[PDB]
Amino acid sequence: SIDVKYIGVKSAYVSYDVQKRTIYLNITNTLNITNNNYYSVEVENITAQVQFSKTVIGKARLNNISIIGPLDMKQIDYTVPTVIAEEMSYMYDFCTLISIKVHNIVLMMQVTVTTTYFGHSEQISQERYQYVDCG
Amino acid sequence: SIDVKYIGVKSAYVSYDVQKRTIYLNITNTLNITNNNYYSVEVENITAQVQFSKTVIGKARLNNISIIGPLDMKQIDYTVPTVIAEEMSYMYDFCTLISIKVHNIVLMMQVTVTTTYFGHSEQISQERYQYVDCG
Amino acid sequence: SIDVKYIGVKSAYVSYDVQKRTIYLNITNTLNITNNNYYSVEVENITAQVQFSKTVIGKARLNNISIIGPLDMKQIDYTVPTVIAEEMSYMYDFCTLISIKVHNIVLMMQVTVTTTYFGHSEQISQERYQYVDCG
Ligand SMILES: *[C@@H]1O[C@H](CO)[C@@H](O)[C@H](O)[C@H]1NC(C)=O
Ligand SMILES: *[C@@H]1O[C@H](CO)[C@@H](O)[C@H](O)[C@H]1NC(C)=O
Ligand SMILES: *[C@@H]1O[C@H](CO)[C@@H](O)[C@H](O)[C@H]1NC(C)=O
Ligand SMILES: *[C@@H]1O[C@H](CO)[C@@H](O)[C@H](O)[C@H]1NC(C)=O
Ligand SMILES: *[C@@H]1O[C@H](CO)[C@@H](O)[C@H](O)[C@H]1NC(C)=O
Ligand SMILES: *[C@@H]1O[C@H](CO)[C@@H](O)[C@H](O)[C@H]1NC(C)=O
Ligand SMILES: *[C@@H]1O[C@H](CO)[C@@H](O)[C@H](O)[C@H]1NC(C)=O
Ligand SMILES: *[C@@H]1O[C@H](CO)[C@@H](O)[C@H](O)[C@H]1NC(C)=O
Ligand SMILES: *[C@@H]1O[C@H](CO)[C@@H](O)[C@H](O)[C@H]1NC(C)=O
Ligand SMILES: *[C@@H]1O[C@H](CO)[C@@H](O)[C@H](O)[C@H]1NC(C)=O
Ligand SMILES: *[C@@H]1O[C@H](CO)[C@@H](O)[C@H](O)[C@H]1NC(C)=O
Ligand SMILES: *[C@@H]1O[C@H](CO)[C@@H](O)[C@H](O)[C@H]1NC(C)=O
Repeated sequence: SIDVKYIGVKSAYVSYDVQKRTIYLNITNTLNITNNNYYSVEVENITAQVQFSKTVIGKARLNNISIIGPLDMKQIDYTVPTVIAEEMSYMYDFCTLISIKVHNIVLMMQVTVTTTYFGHSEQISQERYQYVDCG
Repeated sequence: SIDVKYIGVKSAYVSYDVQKRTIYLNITNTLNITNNNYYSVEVENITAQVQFSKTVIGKARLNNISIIGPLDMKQIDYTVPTVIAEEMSYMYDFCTLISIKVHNIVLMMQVTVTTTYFGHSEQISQERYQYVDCG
Repeated sequence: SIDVKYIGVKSAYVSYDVQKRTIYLNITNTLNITNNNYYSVEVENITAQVQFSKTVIGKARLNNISIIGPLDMKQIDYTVPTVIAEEMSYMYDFCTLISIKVHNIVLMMQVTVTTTYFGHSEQISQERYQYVDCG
């Protein structure tokens, strides 16, 4: 993961952020640039060789080699009564982003209950922009 | 994952963000650029060799080699009564993005209960823009 | 993870942030640049060789070699009654981002209950921008 970037307003290799009142003139700004990037990553050469009970040559009664489980998860239990029992909102809004009593959930799961798993996984997750940009 | 980017308003390799009042003139701005990018990633050369109980040559009674389970997940249980028992909203809005009592859920799952899985998975997830841009 | 960056407003290799009132002129600004980057990372050459009970040659009764479990997680239990029992909100807002009684949850899980797992995982997670930019 080479560039996990979080630039705030903006990114740029070569920028001229000139943004208030600036009489500027007769500039030469010669720019030779050689920005080579090389990426030679994640060269897996693996030989797992994953094996159960290779050679029971004779008479070996085997039993219960791999008991995974039993198991529960019960991950998300809000259990939120919220018995206000007198609501008088009287809610005057102006140009406000306003989230009320919302349940934003992003449950991303992968590679669950898999005996074996080679190679690789990847879970990216962007989040909301939500730009009012009011007057 | 080379560029997991989150640029805020904008990205640009070579930009001129000139955005207030700026008399500018007679500029040469020569730009030689060699931006080569090379990506040589994720070269898997794997030999899993995944095997159960290769050679029971003789008389081996085998039993219960791999008991996965039993199991439950029960992931999302809101259980949200919300018995207000007197609602007088009286809700005057102006140019407001307003989420009320919404349940945004994005449940992304993959590769579940798979004995074996080679290669790779990938779960991207963008989120909402929601740009009012009011007056 | 080479650049886990968190730039605040902005990033740039070669910038000219000129943003208040500045008479500037006759500048030469010659820039020879050789910004080569090389990335030769994560070259796995592994030979796991992961194996149970290779050779029971004779008569060995085996039993319960690997009992994982039983187990629970029960991760998220809000259990939030919030019985206000007299709500008089009277909530006048001006151009305010306002989150009220919201439950932002991002549950990212991966590679769960997997006997073996080669290669690599990756969980990025961006978060919300939420730029009002009011008057
Ligand atoms: C910009 O260049 C011209 C031509 O060489 C020169 O006459 C002028 O004086 C320069 N600008 C200023 C503000 O002097
Ligand atoms: C520009 O940069 C390249 C790469 O280093 C170089 O080969 C070339 O000679 C340079 N040219 C000038 C005019 O500086
Ligand atoms: C991968 O491993 C095998 C086994 O030793 C070897 O013969 C081969 O040259 C390796 N290749 C690379 C690119 O590492
Ligand atoms: C194997 O595991 C199961 C799972 O509970 C159990 O019921 C059984 O008795 C075990 N076998 C032996 C021989 O103990
Ligand atoms: C821009 O260039 C012209 C021609 O060389 C020059 O006469 C002028 O003075 C320059 N600009 C300014 C503001 O001086
Ligand atoms: C521009 O850059 C390339 C790459 O380095 C180089 O071969 C070429 O000579 C350069 N030309 C000039 C005019 O700088
Ligand atoms: C892949 O592995 C095999 C086994 O050793 C080897 O013969 C071959 O050269 C390897 N190839 C690469 C590109 O690594
Ligand atoms: C194998 O596992 C099952 C799962 O509960 C169990 O009922 C059974 O008794 C097990 N076998 C032995 C021989 O214990
Ligand atoms: C900028 O360059 C011109 C031409 O050489 C020169 O006459 C002028 O005086 C310079 N600017 C200022 C403010 O002197
Ligand atoms: C620019 O930099 C490159 C790389 O070091 C070099 O080969 C070239 O000669 C340089 N050119 C000048 C004009 O400085
Ligand atoms: C990987 O390991 C094998 C086993 O010793 C060896 O033959 C091979 O040269 C190695 N390759 C690399 C690129 O390390
Ligand atoms: C093997 O483990 C299971 C799991 O509880 C148990 O019931 C069983 O009695 C164990 N076997 C022996 C021989 O103890």
